[PDB]
Amino acid sequence: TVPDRDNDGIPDSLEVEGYTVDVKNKRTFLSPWISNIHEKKGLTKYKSSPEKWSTASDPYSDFEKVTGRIDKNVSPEARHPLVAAYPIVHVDMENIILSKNTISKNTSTSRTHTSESNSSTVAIDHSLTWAETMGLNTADTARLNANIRYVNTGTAPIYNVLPTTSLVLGKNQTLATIKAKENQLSQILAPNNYYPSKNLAPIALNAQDDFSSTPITMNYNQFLELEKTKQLRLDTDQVYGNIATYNFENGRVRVDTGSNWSEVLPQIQETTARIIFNGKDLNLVERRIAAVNPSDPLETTKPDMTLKEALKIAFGFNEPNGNLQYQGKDITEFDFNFDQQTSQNIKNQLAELNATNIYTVLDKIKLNAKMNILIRDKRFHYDRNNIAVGADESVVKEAHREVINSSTEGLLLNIDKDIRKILSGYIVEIEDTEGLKEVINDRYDMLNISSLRQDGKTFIDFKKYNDKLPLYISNPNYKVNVYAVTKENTIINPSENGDTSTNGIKRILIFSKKGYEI
Amino acid sequence: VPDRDNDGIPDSLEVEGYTVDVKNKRTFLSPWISNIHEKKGLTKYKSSPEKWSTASDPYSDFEKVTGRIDKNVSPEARHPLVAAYPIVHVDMENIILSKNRTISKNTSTSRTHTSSNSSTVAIDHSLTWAETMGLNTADTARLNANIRYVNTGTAPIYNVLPTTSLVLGKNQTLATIKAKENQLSQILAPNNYYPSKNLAPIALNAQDDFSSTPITMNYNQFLELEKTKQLRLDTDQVYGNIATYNFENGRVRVDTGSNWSEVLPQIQETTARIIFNGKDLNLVERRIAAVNPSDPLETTKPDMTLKEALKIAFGFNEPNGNLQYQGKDITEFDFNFDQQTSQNIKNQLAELNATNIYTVLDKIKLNAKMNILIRDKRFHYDRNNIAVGADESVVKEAHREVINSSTEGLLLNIDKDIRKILSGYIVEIEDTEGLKEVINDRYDMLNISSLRQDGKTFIDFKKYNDKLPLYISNPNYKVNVYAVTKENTIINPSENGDTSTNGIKRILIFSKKGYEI
Ligand SMILES: [Ca+2]
Ligand SMILES: [Ca+2]
Ligand SMILES: [Ca+2]
Ligand SMILES: [Ca+2]
Repeated sequence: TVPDRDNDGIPDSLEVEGYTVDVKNKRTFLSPWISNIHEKKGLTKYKSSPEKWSTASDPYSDFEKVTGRIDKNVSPEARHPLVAAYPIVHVDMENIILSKNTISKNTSTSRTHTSESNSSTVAIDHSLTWAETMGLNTADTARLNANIRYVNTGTAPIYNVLPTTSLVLGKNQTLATIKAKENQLSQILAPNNYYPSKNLAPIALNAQDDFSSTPITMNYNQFLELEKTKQLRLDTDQVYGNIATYNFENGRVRVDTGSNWSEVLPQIQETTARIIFNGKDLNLVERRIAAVNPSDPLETTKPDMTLKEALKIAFGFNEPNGNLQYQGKDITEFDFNFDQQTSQNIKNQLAELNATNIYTVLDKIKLNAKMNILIRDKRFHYDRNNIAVGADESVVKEAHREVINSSTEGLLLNIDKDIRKILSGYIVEIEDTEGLKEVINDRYDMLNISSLRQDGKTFIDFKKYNDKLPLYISNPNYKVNVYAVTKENTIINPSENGDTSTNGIKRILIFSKKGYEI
Repeated sequence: VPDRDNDGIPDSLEVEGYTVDVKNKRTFLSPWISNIHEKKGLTKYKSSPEKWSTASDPYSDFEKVTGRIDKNVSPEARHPLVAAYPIVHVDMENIILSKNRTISKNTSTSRTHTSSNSSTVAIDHSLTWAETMGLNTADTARLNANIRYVNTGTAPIYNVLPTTSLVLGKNQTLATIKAKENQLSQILAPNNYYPSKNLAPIALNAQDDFSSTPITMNYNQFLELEKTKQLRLDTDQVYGNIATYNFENGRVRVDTGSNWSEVLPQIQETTARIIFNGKDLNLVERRIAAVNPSDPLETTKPDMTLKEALKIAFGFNEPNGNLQYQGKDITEFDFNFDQQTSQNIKNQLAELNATNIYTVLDKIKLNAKMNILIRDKRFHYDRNNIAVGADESVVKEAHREVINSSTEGLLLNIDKDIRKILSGYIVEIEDTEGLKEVINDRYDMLNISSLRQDGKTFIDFKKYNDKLPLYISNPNYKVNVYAVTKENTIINPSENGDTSTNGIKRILIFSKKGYEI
């Protein structure tokens, strides 16, 4: 006799008005919101669409979510019916091995995003000719082998199936594509996880795998483009598999063949506001929240969502002092970016709000469906793929204030883990009492001089590239300078005319002490 | 309560007028109330009480207006009188040529429509082809291009992908691309590209779908191609199965019972078709449910006037009771009809005793199978109804916004859509008496206008100079910039051996003295 239009578990009125799940005597109770009681217990005030089995358009009912009768791998924040539960899989390549039909360097992959499937970008180690180390003429062709592992940075787990990925050497130069492995992993890939696990062995990338008798080649021009722009791109799709559903009778999560991720994903993308936020580790985290779509009755059945409330339920912002903030960071320490559509909309709101600064009317900005929003730490500069590649000199400098130990063999400093993410290496030089300068590790591939102690502190080794001897300063009246190189300022390859000196580098003074001071 | 077509909405509501409205937070299918629904900015819906889908498409009248539908269906197809279906054509980004010393040029494609979906690519003419490749009378060139699929319709295709053949000349077919079956686990929604514009395109290698035989091209053929520098891409309508809405949990699952190849024919026989190039200058095709007198079941559909169609199919509105599209009055557009449709409207214009269709617009009845072509009057078009040029005044006005000018070039703010009928610019310097020294004086040295990431056009002088700024012997010498419309651009050397820009139709776009810059 109770109204349950969408036929989940929650009665209409409850969803529209506000509700919450509460355990009393070891038993759960789906109660309506009661400020007296539920506010003190610190439960969450949920609210969903009485006409949508899943407000977020995902394979989990608003009931299964809030109630916990769901696959335990669905991310916490996505237990809220306004937060979408779907997977986000991209490929992480750890290192490459090059050779002619040899060399090997480490590679850092980071997930990317541009204003327009999940794509990741690989950065190959430029520090310590490639063409020489291998013996390459304009007639030879190089082969490619790399180690990779799939990464789920979403809010839902995938099971039976694994995505298709392609390795791209430019704008479209596809070197090899990894087939959509049918069911070669009954093992699960859950949110914030690597397959294969970190403690296990990586996946070997050896050939465009439709016929294992054909390696990944790369003619001399291709190879050179790779050397020129030490970087590959991994474009992964959304060919995830079946969804694991909860059986109300025995509570078993089994991989249902009826529910498939490709039946759902399209709907999610069309009825949610996408927000990407790099507050945790400068990594781009993407979340989707359910927003009203004015021209859609069914989507107007969804609760009204404000930008401020989205940030709280999606990424974890809170107001300890009435002031909104992440982890000790006021919302002002971040930067909002929108596509044209959202841009105009937000502007039209700020218009009808008579407000000039969006940071004040944050709880008054309405999120619609299909909105794309980008929040990123205001301290850093960002590239094409929205990756932290630098910062202001006042920032980078300040990041090296704590000088633990000064030595003629190196420096021991305590550096923010945030800042050290944007540094490419260090440059050491000697400055005579009057004018004379002279770089020691004077190579683009020899900035590789900083080691990270597992006790938080960073160590800068001077004598690394200086023939294993400390600084022989025959005159204790000179200066010892240590500059820093940001990813954006760094050179990864000799210029047009094979120049390999720091002479052409933008550096930031970090440490400048005379000889009698060390 | 009657409901013959059995689609949730009752007979009377559909016949007389209804609207879906959200109350507290629930959808209510309400009978249209003149006063209280109008103020709320709601739309007055009508449909056929005897058609589960008035438009004949695979979505019920009820599903459409209630929002209980694959959210990938176009908004205007949310209205029961606007057909929801896919429109797939192939767009080629660039090709490269060689012999079984390789010319790699960029291409531009436009979906065409003359009196199955088809497009037309144009190969870049800007820097001999037959000589750059040592091609002999008994040689053969191989074709290698990059393409993606475009959905310009109002509904998504899912599993399947259309058969499509590349063609040189009138019927010289160089290659045909298979109709991949269920290999496409991705989605092609309306107004989208496949694959996305941040993933590599699709490769055009083999001439057939199985044999590893490259796309070949004999000598005479390669010449023909060099002479016209354009190819045709014909695509069929073999789309996949259809995504259906499950009321039980709201899941959109691809139904293997319902297939677009069973629906399209119906839509095509029960709708009036309107092509309108207003938005972006491209050919946008829409279908509206129109009455078919000979057909009872079809007479069951709401009467449709031309004026109303434009309102619900494209976005036309009446600010001052005057029909218009985003500022441009309805009078600024062409009306073209196939011989059938023409006669019909000529009749109605007699029974109304009017000679100007622009007046009696709201009294013009649309029937099923009508074909209408509405294009912006300001632009010049070709045989395929593609925007190929403009009136000088329009072209000039589009450049009248100079953000900056110097000796290196111009930084203008040109309409991103207008700049689709300009192949390039001719730069020249003028003597105080009248000498004319053209800087980039070659037919294939016109591509000096790039586009910045902030959407501002920049014309580069240093490009086809000596990579040096523009030097002027006298601050009184005028600096001229001309625009070259597609219709007026040359893609090959002239009769003699002339590659100069002398006989090119140029529109003046800039002309400030040396000291006025
Ligand atoms: Ca319910
Ligand atoms: Ca619900
Ligand atoms: Ca009915
Ligand atoms: Ca009906």
